[PDB]
Formats: sequence, C-alpha cells, structure tokens
Amino acid sequence: EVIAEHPVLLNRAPTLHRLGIQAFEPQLVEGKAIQLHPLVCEAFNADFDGDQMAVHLPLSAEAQAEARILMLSSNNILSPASGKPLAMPRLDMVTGLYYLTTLVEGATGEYQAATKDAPEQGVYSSPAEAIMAMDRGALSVRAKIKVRLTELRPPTDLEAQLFENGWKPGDAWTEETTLGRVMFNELLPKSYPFVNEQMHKKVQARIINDLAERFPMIVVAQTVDKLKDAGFYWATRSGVTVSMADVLVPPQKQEILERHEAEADAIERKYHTERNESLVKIWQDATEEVGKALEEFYPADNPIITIVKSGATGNLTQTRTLAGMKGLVTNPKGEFIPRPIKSSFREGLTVLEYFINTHGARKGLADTALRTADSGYLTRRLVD
Amino acid sequence: CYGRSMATGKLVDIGEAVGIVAAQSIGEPGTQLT
Amino acid sequence: LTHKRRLSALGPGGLSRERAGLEVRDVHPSHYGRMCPIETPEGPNIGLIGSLSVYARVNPFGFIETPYRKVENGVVTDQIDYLTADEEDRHVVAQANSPTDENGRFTEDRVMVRKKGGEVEFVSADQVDYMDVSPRQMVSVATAMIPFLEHDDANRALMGANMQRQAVPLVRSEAPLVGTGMELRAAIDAGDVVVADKTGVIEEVSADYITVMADDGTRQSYRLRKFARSNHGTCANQRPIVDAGQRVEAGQVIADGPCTQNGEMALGKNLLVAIMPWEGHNYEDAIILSNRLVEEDVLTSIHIEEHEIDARDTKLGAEEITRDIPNVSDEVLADLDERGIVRIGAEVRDGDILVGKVTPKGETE
Amino acid sequence: IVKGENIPEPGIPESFKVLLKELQSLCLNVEVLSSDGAAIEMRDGD
Amino acid sequence: WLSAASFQETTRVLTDAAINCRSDKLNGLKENVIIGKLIPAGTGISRYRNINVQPTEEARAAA
Amino acid sequence: MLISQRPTLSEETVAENRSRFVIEPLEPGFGYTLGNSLRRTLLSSIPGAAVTSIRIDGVLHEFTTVPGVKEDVTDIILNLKGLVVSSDDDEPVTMYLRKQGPGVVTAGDIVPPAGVTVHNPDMHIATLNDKGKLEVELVVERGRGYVPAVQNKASGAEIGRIPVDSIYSPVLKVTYKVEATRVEQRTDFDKLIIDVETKNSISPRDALASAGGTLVELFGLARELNADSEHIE
Amino acid sequence: LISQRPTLSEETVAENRSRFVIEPLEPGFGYTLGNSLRRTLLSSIPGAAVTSIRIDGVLHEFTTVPGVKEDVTDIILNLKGLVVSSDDDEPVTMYLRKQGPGVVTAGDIVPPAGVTVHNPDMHIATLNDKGKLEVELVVERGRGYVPAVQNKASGAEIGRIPVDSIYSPVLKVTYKVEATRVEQRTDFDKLIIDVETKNSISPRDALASAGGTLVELFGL
Amino acid sequence: SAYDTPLGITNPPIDELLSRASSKYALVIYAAKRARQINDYYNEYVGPLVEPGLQEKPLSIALREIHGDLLEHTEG
Amino acid sequence: GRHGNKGVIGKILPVEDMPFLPDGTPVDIILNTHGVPRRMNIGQILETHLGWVAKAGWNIDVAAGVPDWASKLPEELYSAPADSTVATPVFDGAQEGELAGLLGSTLPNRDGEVMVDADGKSTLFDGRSGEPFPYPVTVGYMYILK
RNA sequence: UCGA
Repeated sequence: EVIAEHPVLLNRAPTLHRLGIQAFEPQLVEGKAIQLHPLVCEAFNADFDGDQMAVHLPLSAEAQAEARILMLSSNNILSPASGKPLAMPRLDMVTGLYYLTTLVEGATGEYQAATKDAPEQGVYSSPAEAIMAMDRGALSVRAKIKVRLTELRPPTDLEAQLFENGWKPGDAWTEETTLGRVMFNELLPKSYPFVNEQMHKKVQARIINDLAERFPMIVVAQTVDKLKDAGFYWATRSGVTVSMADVLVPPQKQEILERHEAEADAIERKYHTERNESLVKIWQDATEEVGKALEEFYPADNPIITIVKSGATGNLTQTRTLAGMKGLVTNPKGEFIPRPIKSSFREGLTVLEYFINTHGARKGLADTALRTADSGYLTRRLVD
Repeated sequence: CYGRSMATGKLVDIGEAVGIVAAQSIGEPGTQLT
Repeated sequence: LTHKRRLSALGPGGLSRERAGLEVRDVHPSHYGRMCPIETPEGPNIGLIGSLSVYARVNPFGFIETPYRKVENGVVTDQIDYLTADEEDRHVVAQANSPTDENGRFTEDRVMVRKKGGEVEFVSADQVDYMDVSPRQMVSVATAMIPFLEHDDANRALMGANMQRQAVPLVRSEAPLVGTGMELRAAIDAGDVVVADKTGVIEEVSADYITVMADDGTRQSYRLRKFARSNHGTCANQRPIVDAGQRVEAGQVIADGPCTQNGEMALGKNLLVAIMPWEGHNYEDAIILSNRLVEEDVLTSIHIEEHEIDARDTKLGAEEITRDIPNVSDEVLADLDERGIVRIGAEVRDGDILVGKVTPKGETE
Repeated sequence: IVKGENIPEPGIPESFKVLLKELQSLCLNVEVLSSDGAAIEMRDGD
Repeated sequence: WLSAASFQETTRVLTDAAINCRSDKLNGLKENVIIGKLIPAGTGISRYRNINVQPTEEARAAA
Repeated sequence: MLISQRPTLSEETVAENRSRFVIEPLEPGFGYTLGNSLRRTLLSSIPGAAVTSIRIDGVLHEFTTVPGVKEDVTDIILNLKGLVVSSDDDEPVTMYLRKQGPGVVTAGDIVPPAGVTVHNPDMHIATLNDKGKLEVELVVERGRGYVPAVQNKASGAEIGRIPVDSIYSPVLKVTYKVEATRVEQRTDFDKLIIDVETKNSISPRDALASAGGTLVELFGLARELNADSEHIE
Repeated sequence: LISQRPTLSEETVAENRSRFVIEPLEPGFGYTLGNSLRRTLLSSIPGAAVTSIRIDGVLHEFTTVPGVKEDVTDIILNLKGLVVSSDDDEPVTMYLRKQGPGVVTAGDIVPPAGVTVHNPDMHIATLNDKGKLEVELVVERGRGYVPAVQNKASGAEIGRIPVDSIYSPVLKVTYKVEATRVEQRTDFDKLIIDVETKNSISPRDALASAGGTLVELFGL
Repeated sequence: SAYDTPLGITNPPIDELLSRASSKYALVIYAAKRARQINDYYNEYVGPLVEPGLQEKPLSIALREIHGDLLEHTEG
Repeated sequence: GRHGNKGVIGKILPVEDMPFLPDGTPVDIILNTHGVPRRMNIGQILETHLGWVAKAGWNIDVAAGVPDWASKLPEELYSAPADSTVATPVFDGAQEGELAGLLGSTLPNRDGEVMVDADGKSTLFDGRSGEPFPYPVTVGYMYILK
C-alpha cells in the first residue's frame, strides 16, 4: 500500500555521468536480489556478473517530485553528451531483431509470380492470415511474400501515390516485405512510415533518434519497451548457438604461412631494426590476409558472423584471433615481436605461444587499472 | 548561445547546470583513451 | 593450498603497493617453470602476488630451481638436473613437446628451443643440452586444473584460476566429469583429506573415526573433522570412503575432505547445459537454473557462524550471564537453558537472544 | 513520517559546525555573518 | 575560499585566505552543498523555489 | 488428493469482433500450460464454412488483371477471402455471382443457395468499369483451421478453376500472456490474459465456450482410465 | 470437416512407464496437447512423501550417530530418494529400529496401516557392532514440491527435524508426434506419449490424475 | 494519442504537464508545493481538485490537477 | 565456470517448463550465447562437448584399419562405459580432430535413439510453449562452481 | 587481503 507510486533512486558505483542515478517505480519481488531493466544497463554500465547497486528513498514532496519528473528512467532515454539514445535494444535484442527483418532467399512459402494456369498465390489477404499461415508449416517469417495492410502506415512517397487525399487511417494497401519486417513495423507507432530494412544497431539508432525528436517521450518509452520484448522473443528462435563445429578454420593461412614464413625465411638470409620490421611488416599482412580469407569463407547463416555483423557485440579483430591466427603480440616494451602466434584459439596455442601472449595481456590489464585512476582525477578537476 | 539540450532534443531550460554535465561528458569516455 | 605457495613482493623490506612500478608486474622470461604468469590478482595487486610453479623448488640461497631432462648428442637421457636462472641461460632448453622415437632420441631434424634471451630459436639436435620435463612446468596448481587451458585467453584464464579458490564446499561434492589429472595429486597434498600411511586392513569404520590394522601389527586411527567451521565460514565435514572389511595401501585415500570425491578435487557439479538465449531471463552474463538443483540440493552448501561474548568485571560491579534479562517477555527466553545460553539444536532468527547478560548502572535517574 | 505530517525544513549539517571548530583550533578566526549587520553564532561559539 | 579549500592544497589555500582576511559570499553551489543550503541551480534557482500555487477560482467553484 | 480455490473467468470486450478474457488465479505455472492449448483450440478446432475455390467467367490463361474492372485478379482473390459465410451443407456448395455494365459489386449481389448465408452484405468485392461484365462461380465448403491452396488435379485439369486459401475457423486472431498476482501469503500466482478477434460467424464468448467444450471432451479419454483423484474445481 | 472421434489407446513398455497414443488429431495439436499433459504430470500428481523425521540421539541434523558410516545430513540426503504412498490425509509416523552390524535398507521401516514403501532396496546407512539406529519419520499427503517447514513457524519442538518434501509419482515424461500421411490426404496429427512413474502409482493412474485435473479446470 | 494508457508514475505524461509550466523545474515546485497543501488539508487549505483515489499520494493528486489546467502559478 | 565465465542467477524456472531433449530430460543451466564469443574463452564449449562425450558411453568402430583421425589417437581409449571420467592435461590434451570423432559414439537414451549429433547440437523442446525450438542448439555437460 |  505504501510502496505504491513511491519512487526510489538506484545507484551503480562508480557514477561517471548523471545517468548513473535513475528513478524507478518499485515492484515488490521475492528473493534477496534486485531486478533491473535490461535497457538501462548501458547507462549504469552494469554487468550481471555480480554487480552491486544501491537504493535511496526520497521523503519530502519536493524530493519525490524531482524523482518523477527529472530523474525518471523513461524521461531520460538519450545520452546528455552526444545525444545518441543511451537506452536502446542491445545484445540479444539486436540479434533478435536483426533475425526477424532479414529476408532469406527461397524460404518456405516464398511468393512467386503467376505463370500460365497458376495465379499469383504468393500474396496473403491480411497480416492475421499470415499468422494462420505461419502457425501451420506453410509460411516463414523470412519469406519474401507481399501482403495487404490496413492499419500500418506506408512510406511517405509511396503513400502519396496510393492515396492522394491523405494517409491510410483505416484504408488498405500492399507492398512487398518480409513478414519479420511487418511484425517489426507493428511495434513502432502507427504514425511512423514503413521501414522495410534489416535491423542494424546503427540503423536502429537512426530510428530511435528520429522518434525522440518527432514524437513525445512517452511514445518512445513504450516503443523501446515493445522492442525489447520482440528482441528477446526472437533471440531464442534466432538459431544462434556456439559450438566447435560452427567455428571453423580457413585453409589459406598455411599457404600464407608457407609464403610468409618461407619468404620471411628467405629474409632471414639477410639477417636489424628493419630486418624485424621487414618480418613484422610481412607478418602484418599475413594476419590481414587470413582475416580477409576468413570473412569470405564463413557463410552468413553461421551464428558467430551474425554476431558483430549486426552490431550486437564483438568485432572482427577478435574473431581474427579466435580462428586463423592471433597475430603478433607486443613485448614488455612497445616493440613488436617478429615471431607471430601462428596457432588459433580454435587450434590451440603451444606452450611457448602462451608465455609470450601473457606479456601483452597482463600489460594491457595493468593499463586498465591505471587509466581509470587518472581519468577520475581528470574528471574531478573538470567538475570543480 | 549554448544550444539544444542534448538529452531533451529541445532548447536548454533555465535551470540546467551545464558545467558539471560537460565535465562528466568529457570525463566518462576517458577510460577508452590510450 | 594455493595460499601456501603464494609469492608476494610487498611487505617489510619490500615495495609498497603504490610505490611499485609497472616493470615488476610484467612477466619476465625467467618466470618459465618458476612463477605462474597466468595466476595473479585483478585488483591493485596485479603482478606483485603470484603462485609458485608446479615442479619448481627453492634453493638454500632462495633462488627458484626448475627441473629439466638433460639431453646429450641428440638423445634424451634419464638424468634430471634442477637449474636456476643464471644456470638456465648458459644452456639451451628443448621443448617438452617434441617427437620421440621408441628407443628415444630427437626424431625430427629441426627442434624447438629457448635461448638466453630468452628468445625462441629453431636449432638442430647437435646443440641441445636441457629439455623440459613436461608442459605446464610454468602454470601453477590452480591454473593446471583448467581443462582446455590452451584455448582460453590469459585474462579469462586468470579469472578462472582465481574463482576456483573462491568455490564453496557442497553437501555432496562430485568430481568433475571432464578435467585434467591434477585434481588427484593436488587433493591429497592439500592436507584436508585423509591418507593411509601404512598398508593393512581397516579394523573399524565410523562417522567419528576410522581405525586401520597395519600388516606389521600396529593400530593407527584417524579422527574425521565433522562439520568444522572453516576460517571463512565454510564446512570442513569429511566422509569415509572405505568399507569395514576392506584393504588399504600406503598413501591411499580414506576419507574425503570438504570439496573432494573419491580422492580428486571436486569444486562443483556437472550440469546439463544448453547454450541459447532464453526470453531475456539470461541476458548479459545472467544465468538460469533448473529447479531440480534446489530440490536435489546439488548446489546446496552449509555455512557455520561463530558468535562470542564475555562476562567481564566492570568498574561498577561484575557482569553476570544468566536468564535474568531485566526487560523482556517470558515468551522470548523459552529457548534458553538455566545458565542463560541458547539450547543446542534449537532454531533462531535475527533478533533472538543467543546469550543473556547483564551490566550494572548508576545512577539510574 | 510516523505522524503522517509533512517533512520539515532541513537544518545545518553537524559536520559543518565541526569544520568551524576545527578551523578555530588552527587559530583561524572564522565567522558566519548575515548579509545585513554583523556575524551570527551557530551556538555558544562560532 | 572554502571551495578551493575543499578542492586541493587545503593547507596553502587556508593560510592565503586568512592572511588576506578573505570573505566568501557563498555564491557557488559547492559552498551551498557544504553548509547544507539549496544549491543555486536546477530547482534551486531564486525563481523556481518561490513559485506560488493556488487553485483557480473557476475551478474551486466545482470543488 | 487435491483442493484448490477461486479460479475465475471475466470478459472485457474491445469490439464486436474481438474481446479480452482473464482467468485468476492459476496455480503456477498452469497459465503457460493451458494457454497455448486454448490458442491452438480456438484457431484450428472450431468448425466453419469458407470458399475453397472460385471461377470468374472470361479468365482462363490470363496471368493477372481482367477487362472491365479496376480490381486485379489477386486483389479480388483476397477480397473474396474476406467473405464470411456459414453453411449447413458439410459438402461443397456452388454459388454464383453475376453483374454487368458500370457499377460496383458487393457481397449481396451474389445469390446464395438455400442453406448458406453471407454475414457481411456491405463488403466490397470489386468495381466494374464502364461497359464491362463480370461473372464468377464460387465453391463454399466447411472445414476447420487454415488449409492453403490445394492442387488436386481436379482443379488443375479444369482450365479455369482457381483454388483459394481457405480460412475456415471463424476466429481470426488469438494471443495470450501470463502475469503474477498474489492471492494470499503465497506469491506469484499466475493470471491468464487471452485476446480473441473473430468474425460475425460466431461471437468471442461462444467461441471460448466451444473451445473449452472440445478441450474438456478432448482430455476426457485420459480421465476415463481411472478417475482416482484430480485437482478440485 | 472430417468426422473421427479422437480415440486413445494405451500401451505398456515396463511397469514403471507405459506409452500412450491419441488419434486422430488436427494438424499441430499433438505438440501443445502432449505438453499440456506433460506439465500437469510433472506438477499436480499428489503424494505420498515424508515431511519431518526424528531421531532419539540427535537434536539436529549436523551431528553424527555413533557406530554408523554416514552422518545425519548424509542419511537425510539418502532418505530423500524414498518413494512412499499414503491413503491417509492426516499425517502418520513410521518407525525404524536397527541394532548391531549390518546395512539399513528401505524395507526395515514398519509402515502404519494404509501406507507402503515401493523400493525396499534403497540404501540408508551402514552400522557396526556399536551402531544402533532409532528413527521415526512423518509421512504426509500433498503434491508438487514443498521445502522443509521450520518448527519455529510450526508448533514442533526442538527434536523434530524438518526435511524437504517432494510429492510426485511421475519421473520422466516426454512425447512425440507423427503427422504422417502426406501433404494432402487430410494428414492427421497423432501423438505417442511416454509416461513413467516411481511405482507409487501406475502410469494409467497418473495420466488419469492429470487428465481429470484439467477437465475440471477448463470452463466457460 | 499514442499513449496506450500509461500505467502509474508515468501518468500523466510529462509532455502534457510541460505545456502547463515554464520548464521541468517549474513543474517540480509546481506539483511539490501543491502536494504540501493537500497533505495540510487532511490535518494553504483548499481540498482536492480532482476525485481522489482510494489512497492516493498527495503528489499524484497534484499532478492530475495540473494535467487538467486546474491550477495557476506565478514565478518569482 | 573454470574458464572465467561468471554470472548471477536471474531466475529459476520450475522443472516443468524448461528446454528439454527428446528424452524428456530437462536441462539444468541455460547460458547466454552472446557472452561466449566476445570474452575469448572457447574452452568452455570444448569441455561442454567433451562433457557430453564422457557422460554417455562411447565406442569407436575402428574397423580393421582404424580412422586416421586416430593415428596420433589416444591409446586403448577407443572404448569407454557410460558416465566415464576423462582427463585432458593442459598442453597434452584432447585435440580438435578427436573431439569431432568422439562426438560420434553410443547414445542409448533408454532406447536406441541418440540425443546428440556429430556436431554436438540437439533439438530442444520448449516445456512452456509445447513446441520444439526452430534450430538445433548446443547441449552438453559443463562443470560449474558455487 | 578480495568482489564489480
């Protein structure tokens, strides 16, 4: 009874910016843990690996008001520095939505033109009929079929041609889009025009950035809320799972190794600072060639590529060390080592390669502890 | 003179204290510098 | 076990944590087989604290020595010598992993080695003198207990090794389904298990103690630590693994320790795991459990806590421990004996009275 | 809160009074004064 | 002077302020934070905090 | 045995075609157990009549469109799919729709044979361009669920026959979800929110009652084995 | 529509588990219907489990009984595997007394009137010449899983030892569907289910308990 | 008109409340001081303007008053 | 886990509704897929596949000539009963070729049906919805610590 | 001395 509509402030230390503190509405929950909204994690920079958070309870009416208006979570969806949306679908929601919007060639139920005695037959009457066709094994979400839409809004330019008098409040129309792109456009508000694109975290940032400017804040809060439900729902169905089989090794490395190692072995005849640089500059190309050949080898449906290619998480350089070769690793000083890491984490690293790998790995981890200390000292001088 | 409030997307309110906001805007990413 | 083999540079006659530069923290090429480069803290103590290697041992002067297999004229020898730093650089060290023929020798024409740099080099069997006794010479006990260690980055490997010492004894500890062979040796050397020092036959078996009858006629007994509170609050309970009429051997395990199964280190459970995102409930490192683990106690652990109070002579009188607490409802003291302490086996909750005591006051006013 | 009334108006943090007394121990004459007239006393001394 | 005292080189800041017989107008917000006052920003501006609220006579008639 | 308390069912109406239903409380996690079975029952388990094929006069080998009408063959195909008709025949019944000259065709223009009825006379089938004629034969048969276009070679042999994807069950759309309500000291008891959008054939209230009737009778074969003890009402 | 009243025919594999099959069913109905019974099986089938135990020598669970190889905690972890069946709603207490050397098994308990133990081979404890074990256990009626009910919330005294109570006859339940037929020809979805009990009841009694459970639940 | 009937603490929306006052800070003192009055009514003295809930925080009542243009304020 | 993977418990689902194999055997822990590739610790997947290999018994056909995958193969390890314990020393371990070949093995789940393919993925059934998941997922036995 |  007293908890009702009584806001509380959540804090995750360290607090770098003002979004490190946000107001929420409490929901009595069992257990001793705290349930945090997955979208606000980017603001708190809060990992679920065991982070601890603090709660404060405002008392006076002025304090409660400042928590509801100023510090409410739904009120601040944008980073007050760059302006980009800070709370947006990320990680599972990215790959979850990136999976829906994609259109697969020759999927089940794909629409084809009418030929001779066969009518079109690929189109569907209504979106509700597409669900009936989906539940039964006929329709696929990634199919190329086209449907007739009533409530949804068509793109602006295409809207004016279909309708000269106005928009489509209750009026029907048709376009060719994947069902995943139709269901995705159902989450967005009705007034927003159709997208018909495959969702990338960069594109999804362009759309959310467009809603924050054009529409009210509440509509953006509910739209982002509806996006995380679909992002999580289709993240399980995404078919994205890691196994030793999905990760694979490109063959071209051994040739580049044969080429480089042997053509660099011919360089060993001449053998000083440029000699190692000649091997480093040579070995620098071997890593690029393996990664380039690796990108060409991997199919698109494989999960590891779908990740980091949709912007959810990861980078190509990290995948360059996983398969292929991790490449040269720096020594205690800033000097590179000519001898590379020819092995990959998939193939396993030799005893010796591991010893020289910790040289750079620990030095970078010690840098992390130092940079956070100097940045905190710099920030206090800026504030004061 | 300041400009549009980056979080609001609108003009800056009469109460906004932008010195602390700017200090945090510059300091927070400082962990990514080399 | 890992605590006892720890090596830290800080202390009296040593550098302070803030005073220590970044040069010491970086692993030196002389740490091979002596100090484990992977295992160290992730806090302010990185690089200062380390774990002594597996096969290494200390000199009378204090310089760490590492074992090596001497090889002369391209043929591995049964001889083993313990080399230490300066002496290791005067020789070339063959790679532990190398081709070996049946009779024994350098099978390949070109072999790996590490010179006085230390710098890796590809040489021939002519110039090789010393060879590693085996891989993992460098990594410590905690690091050597990680299966597929070569497939993980040093960062996460450091976290995995550190979190292994952060585990907790479970009610029934089961050995790892898949794991390196280090769990066997490391378990019996930790001292928290029971070992038989004489070959013979067990005379009696009980939860309190076990008795062995040696073949030489002597009778030895071993008392089992039962639900003892660890220094950090965990349970040290031991269980006998032997049958009454069984026969043991010198060095054979008898009773398992807090975390052990049949003589191996058991730090956790083997669970059936499906790797997929599940409707947002496992998001960004979060994990979801099957309710079977709660019903079957597989993840259940016991925690003991120690509370202490004293009755001291005060300036105004003497402190008395009794059931006579001045202001209370008689209902709240029902669990206390006449002396005023709590009754063994009784339950409790936050706010209950474990021990009643009293102190004089004056003037009351 | 127990009486259901409104939260009253805050006072002066106690640590600030301690700060003034600490400064007075260093032999630094410190005074909190009103805009009009002269200084005022937080307590017996300020 | 107490804003610089709470920042850095407290010893040097104090001796200089005491020699010059400095006076702090308690203008900035860091001062109001230390003394427990309302910071002169956000809702603490001299205008917002003095707002008066009353129900419109037209709306009060409904009651 | 078993004893339970206070399962309820309420009705909130969004419109004539769709309404909301709630059940509170459900013992965890029965909300998710029977939720998807209700959705599956409402969609594919309710009998209804629809059109399994149509034949427009004058169109045989044409890829698309038609002379005398602004509607392409495809638009009329999905325009005719939205025809809500309930028949008592249980066997295929042939209907006929005819018109000519300038005008616009509606559902009331077709003459329904005795035993079948169209519930949406105001629906728009097509528009006839000036000096044009349109004649179409329809095949209406009962069924359940959603059966796609069928090639039986009887439709394939006939030069004109056009089979259409059949929407049989009158229930168009159904979704669900569960939440947690505290009935007593016991926390997180399940509630079931189920949304159902149907067409004028039957109402959502009658569709729910029919769906529940087929389910209770569907699990009746398992209950007949013993009838030892079950969860109380 | 096609008229075929779906009929269910039971099968048997072992005594603990027996298969079941229902035909015919509309396409796509096998998965959800087989799961609606599976979840009800794994949940609401009553028990027939033990609530608390009591031993004369021990006042709590963390002490060892003299002359036995196990401890009270390890003995309780062994007693969790008990499969009991009771016809009485009100609670009742069994009794177990074993002196001298030997191995105490699940059959050594003398059950009261109307209750039985379905796995006498279960291992409890092993004692020696000095070992003596006297323990009484409370068997109760319920369903699903309930944790140990602490005596502080109950009216019990210090001696009684609460234990986690698991009431469920069912062990492992799965299913599978064969739509078969062809793309055309009115393919009928039929499900073949696999139900296994612990011997507390037969697979028919469980599927009837689950079947009759949702029969009363469905309403409109 | 895209609300989807917001539920709690977000009702009324801030945007419709921002058109009733200068800035978000003016809105705070606006609703806050009114909440002070409403709680004083149950012990300035001028009732609730809108039909209150069963048990409604005085601040939530003041926010609904501002929503319907039922209050006036003058800045200092 | 032992590889540096860590995380709290976001929720515990009842045994009834949980992804489970065709066995009817529910899984235990559900690990987020997105965390595996980024953190650069892939050994957990290896011990997860090997964990399933060692859980169920596995028998190598070997025929007359032996698979070449076993040229440098483990000695007299070809056979092994169910629930067998295996040891993979750090830098003398079970290599990639052996893991793939080890996946092919005996999988008698009460009957003749095998629950894991040579790729280490199985088709899980959602216990909450009642329908199978659209794609094959990686399942196995890992070792986790409290 | 460890956890993020």
